[PDB]
Amino acid sequence: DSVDYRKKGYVTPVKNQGQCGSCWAFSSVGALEGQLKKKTGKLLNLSPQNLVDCVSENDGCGGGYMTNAFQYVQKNRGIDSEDAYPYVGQEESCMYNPTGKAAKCRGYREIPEGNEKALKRAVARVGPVSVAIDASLTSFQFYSKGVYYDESCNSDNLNHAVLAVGYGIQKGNKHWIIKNSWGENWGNKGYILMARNKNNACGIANLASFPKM
Amino acid sequence: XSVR
Repeated sequence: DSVDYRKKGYVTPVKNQGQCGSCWAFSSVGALEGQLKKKTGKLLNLSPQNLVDCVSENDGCGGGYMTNAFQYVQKNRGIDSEDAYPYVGQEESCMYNPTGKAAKCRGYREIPEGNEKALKRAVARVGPVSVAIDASLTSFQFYSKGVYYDESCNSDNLNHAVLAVGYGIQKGNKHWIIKNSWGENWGNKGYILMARNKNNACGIANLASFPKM
Repeated sequence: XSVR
């Protein structure tokens, strides 16, 4: 009835984007990392910079789409390890190095728009899934515990990319387990529990995708 | 979605 990939080694430590709107990059690498574990039995930190500086279809620190990232990794025939291409919190010139290649991608799939059931199936059957949400509310930002729900959250304002690393229930409230990229300091050790099956709250199923490996 |  539930699943938490953190327990399974599919999830890396919580990262911090700093002063850069690279949430999409962190989300993409997170999905990629999960697939790396699943396919190879092990993972490592992949490099968000590689995406920031090389995904021309995206806007660097100005925002991007996870799908464009997955596409780049496939076309490029690889993505670098973090250690290989470290994160500096600003966009720089593309310095991808094949010597550093730590994962590959053979494409991607998008979850059917608005369908939480499909999202649950994807998390169960694939592993961690890249998602986008409205993270603009004061209440989201000061989150610390419980299952987050705020009706004013706007499902049509997907301003922040994150990663669904599981799903479950807590004190009768169904939820998604969500990995953020605002440091371990934010939320519950970098994570937030977000309401599930409550009319696609915060647009959680609006822009969901995963990489094929 | 501007996803940052």
